[PDB]
Amino acid sequence: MMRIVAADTGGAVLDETFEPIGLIATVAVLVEKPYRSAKEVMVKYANPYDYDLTGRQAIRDEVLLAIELARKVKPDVIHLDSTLGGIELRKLDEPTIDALGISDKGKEVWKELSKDLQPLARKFWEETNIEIVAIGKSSVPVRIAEIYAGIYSAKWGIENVEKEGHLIIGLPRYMEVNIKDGKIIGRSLDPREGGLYGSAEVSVPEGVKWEIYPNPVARRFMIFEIFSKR
DNA sequence: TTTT
Ligand SMILES: [Mg+2]
Ligand SMILES: [Mg+2]
Repeated sequence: MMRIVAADTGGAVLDETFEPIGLIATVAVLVEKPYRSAKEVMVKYANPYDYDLTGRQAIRDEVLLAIELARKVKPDVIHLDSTLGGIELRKLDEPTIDALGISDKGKEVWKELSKDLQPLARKFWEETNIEIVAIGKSSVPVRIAEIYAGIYSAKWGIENVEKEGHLIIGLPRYMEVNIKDGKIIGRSLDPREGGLYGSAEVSVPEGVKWEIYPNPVARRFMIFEIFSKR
C-alpha cells in the first residue's frame, strides 16, 4: 500500500536550567505498512551549539532531507511536520499562509520559509508527482521520524560526551531510549500510538554512564543525561 | 510554525 517519507528534527542539548540550547538530529524515514517503524533512514547532525530555535532551520532541514530520501526511494507522498491541516507545500504561497488559522508569528516564520521551500516543493512535484503535505501531529511517519531523531540524539550524546564531560539532552515528547549490546532502541511512551519504535547501532565508550528522568521544566519530556568516563 |  501507501509508502511515506517523513522528516523531523529533534535532539536538544540543554543547559543546567534544562532550557534548550540547540537541536541535534534531522532524520528522514521511509515508512511502509504496518507503519510502526522505518524501512530506511537518513540522518543529518546539526551543531546544537549555534542553532536557530525559532523553527526556520529545523523545518528547512526537514524538507531538504526528506526530498533527498524521497527522490531516491520514490514514496507516494512526503509528510512534513507542521500541523496546517494537510495542505501541500507546493501550494503554500504567502497569501495562502496569511489566510491560515495560525499565530501571527507562525505566519511570519512560514512566509519566510515559503520563499524558498514553496518553489522547492513545486519543482519536486512537477518531476515526480510527489506532494509534500503539512500534516504535522496527525502523521504516524512524522512521529516515527521524531522517535528516530531521539534515537540519533542519544547516539550523538554517547559519541560526544568525551569532548564535553557532561551532557544534558532533552528527548522528543514522551519517548525513551534503551541501550543494550551496542544498539539504541527508542520507543514511544504513548500507548495510544500503537507501539512505534526504531533503532540505531551505537558504540559506547567504557566508563560512560547515562540516566533517563523527567525534565522538570517540560512536562511529558525526558532527560537523557550522560556522564563522561570518569 | 517549529524546539524542549
Ligand atoms: Mg518537527
Ligand atoms: Mg518532532
